[PDB]
Amino acid sequence: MREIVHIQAGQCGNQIGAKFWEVISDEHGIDPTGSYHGDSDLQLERINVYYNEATGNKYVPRAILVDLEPGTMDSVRSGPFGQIFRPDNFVFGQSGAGNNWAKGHYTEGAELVDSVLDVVRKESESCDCLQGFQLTHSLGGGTGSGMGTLLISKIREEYPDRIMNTFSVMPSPKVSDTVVEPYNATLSVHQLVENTDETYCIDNEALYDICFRTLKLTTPTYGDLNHLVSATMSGVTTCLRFPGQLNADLRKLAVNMVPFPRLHFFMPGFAPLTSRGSQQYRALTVPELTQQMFDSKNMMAACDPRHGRYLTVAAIFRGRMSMKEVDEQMLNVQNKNSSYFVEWIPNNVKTAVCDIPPRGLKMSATFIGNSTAIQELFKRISEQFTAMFRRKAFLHWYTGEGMDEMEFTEAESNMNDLVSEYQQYQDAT
Amino acid sequence: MRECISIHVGQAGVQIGNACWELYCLEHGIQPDGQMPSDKTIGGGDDSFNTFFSETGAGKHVPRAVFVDLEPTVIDEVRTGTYRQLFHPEQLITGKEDAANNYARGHYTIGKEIIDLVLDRIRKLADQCTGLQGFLVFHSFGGGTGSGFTSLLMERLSVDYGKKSKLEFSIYPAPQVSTAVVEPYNSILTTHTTLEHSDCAFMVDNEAIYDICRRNLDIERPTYTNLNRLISQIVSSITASLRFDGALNVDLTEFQTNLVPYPRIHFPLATYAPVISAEKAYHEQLSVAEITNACFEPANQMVKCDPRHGKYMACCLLYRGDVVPKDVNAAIATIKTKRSIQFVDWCPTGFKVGINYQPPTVVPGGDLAKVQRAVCMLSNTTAIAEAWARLDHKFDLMYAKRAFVHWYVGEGMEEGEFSEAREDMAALEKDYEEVGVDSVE
Amino acid sequence: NSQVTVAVRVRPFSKREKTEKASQVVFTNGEEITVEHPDMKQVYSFIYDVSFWSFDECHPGYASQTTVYETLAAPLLDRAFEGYNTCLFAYGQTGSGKSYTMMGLNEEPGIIPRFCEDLFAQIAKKQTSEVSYHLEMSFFEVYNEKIHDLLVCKGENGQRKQPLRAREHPVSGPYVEGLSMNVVSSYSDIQSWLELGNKQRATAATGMNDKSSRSHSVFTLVMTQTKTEVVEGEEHDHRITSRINLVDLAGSERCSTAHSSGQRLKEGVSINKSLLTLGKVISALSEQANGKRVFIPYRESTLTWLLKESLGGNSKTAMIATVSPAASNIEETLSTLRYATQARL
Ligand SMILES: CC(=O)O[C@H]1C(=O)[C@@]2(C)[C@H]([C@H](OC(=O)c3ccccc3)[C@]3(O)C[C@H](OC(=O)[C@H](O)[C@@H](NC(=O)c4ccccc4)c4ccccc4)C(C)=C1C3(C)C)[C@]1(OC(C)=O)CO[C@@H]1C[C@@H]2O
Ligand SMILES: Nc1nc2c(ncn2[C@@H]2O[C@H](COP(=O)(O)OP(=O)(O)OP(=O)(O)O)[C@@H](O)[C@H]2O)c(=O)[nH]1
Ligand SMILES: Nc1ncnc2c1ncn2[C@@H]1O[C@H](COP(=O)(O)OP(=O)(O)NP(=O)(O)O)[C@@H](O)[C@H]1O
Ligand SMILES: Nc1nc2c(ncn2[C@@H]2O[C@H](COP(=O)(O)OP(=O)(O)O)[C@@H](O)[C@H]2O)c(=O)[nH]1
Ligand SMILES: [Mg+2]
Repeated sequence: MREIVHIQAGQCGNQIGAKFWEVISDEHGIDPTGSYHGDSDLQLERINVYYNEATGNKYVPRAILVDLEPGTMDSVRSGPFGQIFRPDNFVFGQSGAGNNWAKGHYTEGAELVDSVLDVVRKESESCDCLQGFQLTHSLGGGTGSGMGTLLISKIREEYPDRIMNTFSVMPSPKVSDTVVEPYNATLSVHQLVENTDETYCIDNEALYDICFRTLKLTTPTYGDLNHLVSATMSGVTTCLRFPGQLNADLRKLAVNMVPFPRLHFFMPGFAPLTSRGSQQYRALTVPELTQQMFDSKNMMAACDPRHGRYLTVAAIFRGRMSMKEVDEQMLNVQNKNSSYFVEWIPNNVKTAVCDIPPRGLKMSATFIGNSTAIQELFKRISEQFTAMFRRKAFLHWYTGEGMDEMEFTEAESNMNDLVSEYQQYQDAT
Repeated sequence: MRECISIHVGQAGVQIGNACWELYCLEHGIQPDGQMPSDKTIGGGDDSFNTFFSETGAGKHVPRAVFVDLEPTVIDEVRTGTYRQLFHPEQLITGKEDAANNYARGHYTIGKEIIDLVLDRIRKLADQCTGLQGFLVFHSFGGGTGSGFTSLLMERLSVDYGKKSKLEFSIYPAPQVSTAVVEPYNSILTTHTTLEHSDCAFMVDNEAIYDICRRNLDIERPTYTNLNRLISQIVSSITASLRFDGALNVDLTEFQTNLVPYPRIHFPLATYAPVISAEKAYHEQLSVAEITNACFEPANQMVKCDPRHGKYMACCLLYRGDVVPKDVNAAIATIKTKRSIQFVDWCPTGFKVGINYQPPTVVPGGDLAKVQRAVCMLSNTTAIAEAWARLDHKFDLMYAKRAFVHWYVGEGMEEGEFSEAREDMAALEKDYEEVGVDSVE
Repeated sequence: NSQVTVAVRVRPFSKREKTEKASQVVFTNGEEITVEHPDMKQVYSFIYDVSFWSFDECHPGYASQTTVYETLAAPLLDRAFEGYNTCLFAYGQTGSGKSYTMMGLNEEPGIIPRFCEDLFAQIAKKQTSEVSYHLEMSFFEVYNEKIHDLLVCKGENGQRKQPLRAREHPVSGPYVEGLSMNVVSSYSDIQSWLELGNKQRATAATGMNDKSSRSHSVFTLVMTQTKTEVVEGEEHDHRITSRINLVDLAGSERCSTAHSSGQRLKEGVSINKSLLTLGKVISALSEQANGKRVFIPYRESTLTWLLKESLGGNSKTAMIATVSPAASNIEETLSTLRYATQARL
């Protein structure tokens, strides 16, 4: 019995989780109360991967909500699928972080974290076997940037021989929603490369593009971006819940996709996404999903793989299919598109399959990818950083809560050093 | 009586067994629950054949097999599927966690504290057998379970059971096709042990059977339960002389002698020539000569290696159905007359021959056809070195940079162990050059 | 970036193993150190820059304890006086002849005291008025990727050991936050401080031997060349500094053969990773000299991280392997030699 302990951290994580449980419950047949109203037996055989059990055939989730300064407990509880969470897991405090990595790592986080971990224990020992953790946060703020990473350190100290997946929203090359994004991002990456086995670098602009180009949505809200992130969140952990022909887990997708440890920053994607008009004018086959996956528009990372080389990619398929099609189509990519791959790994792709698709489709997929184009995501912040840190910009709000200047410099070098490990493998040897 | 214990490690072994037993239960006249209606109606015969199925006094029949994968997502399809009331509930799931496609997990850290149950059930099944002569094993070279648990198990069984034939019908990785990017590692470390412990390790490749499934069966979108149904036919053509009658019978202590010249080159191939569809089943004669010649075609090989780039050291031919001997002794002569097929100077005799009278069985929901005769070849070739080197090169490409190695040392492994295994894999691609040389005097 | 130097030293025999009267596998045709099984299925041959033959006191080219100093260690001293940093390693498993070569015994000395003695000799020869030197010593370890100081609080203080942490000055380099190092004046103080340390190296009794080290011991010395006041005013290049690192590493210890779980397995897993990263660093650094654009992975291990300013740049590195000549250790010995080749190429 493999089991995942989800953690929410901040506004982003709370909303994304609120939409993720609304997508896993529907996948398993659970209602807002916790009751079972399914139609198949195969949704309960492995419901233990996310949900605990309870008295009257009810099922409670393993969530640990954390957000210093509330305003969202009301939003989740009042919501449709809010009264299923455990009220003792609604952890929070007052005095919001104020978009500081310090107040969420040093001052206010340090006096909340010891109450957060006390739930993880209470939700970890009850698992027969624990496969890892699943955090959902956003760089740029204070809770997701500081408190989530403090939790990551405290948990990798206690439970090291596990997986700490972390599906992180990142800043963007254009208009942002916060002014001190670069510093928080730099100081988070310094604490997320050393204490993590698999992180997904999600960006919001790549999701606006997915929603305005493919989906052809005219007025997309934040509740439609998360409806895309949840797809990946479910697709990764499907080979634990549902059966298939080539099964998988969070550890197969961490042993193959990570040649060297620091290079665990991945680039996700989901297929088949389409507008309601083009759904009648398309075919659902393996090659359509392959082309829709490897296209540079369906990736969520705000980076172009055509500007780099894939070191290792994955493809967690879902549906009744034929592996003769899958292997052939995944080899065709390496043969045709060779310059977008490296030569010192002979095969660059693996495959995972599950026989149980999504509620309304006949075949879905989910693409993970480790490109060098993530360089371009961290070559940006390190510029913004050294455009501000030079003049000692919005920093008295960081030193004024117990942080020396050296800690800002260290995180600048590591990121840069990381950029020099991706760019090593971007030209011919 | 004659008996054979069949072990099924990993997803590949399980998905192959779920077809192998689907075939055997139908060959012998057994329903999926265990009860046969033939013994009560006819009142005679050993159709409850003791080579694979033990018998209880309640008319039930219990297979001689074990399953283990370190992941319950597979075997739980058996415990809840159509074949649940047959197999013993001791199908050794221990899958609190899977083996992550690394040998280091299937060898020590999730392969220990689990193996004792396996070696206890194997003793329990051997105590029930009088004339045991075979430990068949089904695994895959690629994954952590198939590579690690198998090597943890064979080294134990060679201590326990010792002078007793072991046969590994494994899945060798393909050159181009693959479903993982660590198979160049999990495969070399397995050879370093099974080369010393095993006795005859067959090999199949999914690319070859994919090609077979389009050029002969007319399937453009095949899945794994089509290939596993050919692997089942291979194992049935092998284990038929044990169960049913025949003119010339071939036991498992005969492949070990007539196909293994030196103890380190026990890596033969396998074929099954008539795989013809129900449409092409007509319009065709399907005689002994056609089938025997088709077994020597490169396109019909179930492993990807052009045998014309090498020489044959030995070869067996296990016929099944309406066959006469002189048809065989005329089919082989046409092969020796041919100059594309070569034979080592130290083996002019070459051929082992075996005949059986029970024809094949057509599994419903299937693609194979009804045939009055069927054949399975088992060749030892010096060409498969070219298939081994293809792996070794890959090793040398992703070990000069020490890639994916920290996931091995992180679960109880030394760096030099990889180097030692590569040195062991280089000694064997040299002996294949030694055997291929014509003598001089 | 200068070249890495790699050498091998074979111990004569251990009286403990001599009760078995096992056989000899290692042979030396000058510099090709050949290895042969008792079965003689294959014959391996390894070629290195340097080779020390200490099997028996008959062969010419016998490498006494003296011969390591003038051949490998003395240039490190000669370059430390030029301002360049140096590092020496030591790789071999339990019973190899490793700590015999680092220090030896009071009658047969190793490499540390014979180095630190000639150091003070060349100081007192050049302890003039225009120049005045100052030495400072530190001694730490790496246990499960945690830095500990072997000269602090002596245990039995509520907590067991002090897990210090590494940080990065922007211009000085990596360093340890909380390492009261020491000051020295002559050789006997070094011996006192070092005897005070090695008693606290967090060794552990595995099945193969009762005393087997599970830590990478690091011994650092810092040398300064202060000059005098020039006639025009008070300004003079008196900051010429150098750093000498001497490491005694631990053995690979494969765990399948040595059934070990709980905590020795974690120790082994921490030791095999540091060795792998060290080999990667040395291979990258020796590939950079030959002309190539390669990234040197320092940050993936603590021992490779703290010593970033001692390997790269214009500093010198050196490595000594130690192997047993017996057959019982043939799977152990070969591994060491294979690692040495990865350091040479
Ligand atoms: C006839 C038909 O094809 O209906 C589809 C549909 O038209 C499309 C457009 C659906 C539709 O989804 C969207 O329009 C959409 C809107 C904003 C953001 C993302 C999607 C659909 O609404 C969404 C819905 O998807 C599901 O029901 C899956 O179970 C999905 N989960 C949920 O949608 C869900 C969300 C909240 C509460 C309950 C269920 C899912 C996705 C991945 C993994 C597991 C589950 C389906 C099939 C459809 C409609 C209904 C039109 C698509 O949805 C997904 C995620 O696959 C949008 O693109 C796909 C392609 C489908 O063709
Ligand atoms: N012929 C055939 N091969 C299979 C089948 N399933 C998996 N394989 C092969 O097995 C390899 C994967 O390794 P496995 O040993 O099956 O993995 P596992 O058994 O789940 O054990 P883990 O590696 O720990 O997950 C792939 O390369 C496939 O080619 C199958 O059903 N039929
Ligand atoms: N070069 C040498 N010449 C002569 N005798 C040697 C030589 N090297 C080793 N010996 C002898 O062999 C012994 C080696 O065993 P021992 O010293 O216990 O190993 P060790 O390296 O000190 N322990 P460890 O620090 O874990 O490697 C020495 O104590 C000497 O008796
Ligand atoms: N996808 C998504 N992103 C969000 C949402 N709410 C906030 N964000 C992003 O989160 C970032 C701000 O971080 P924030 O949520 O305030 O972190 P906090 O300050 O610790 O709570 C911005 O870049 C937003 O784009 C949401 O509902 N969905
Ligand atoms: Mg498995």
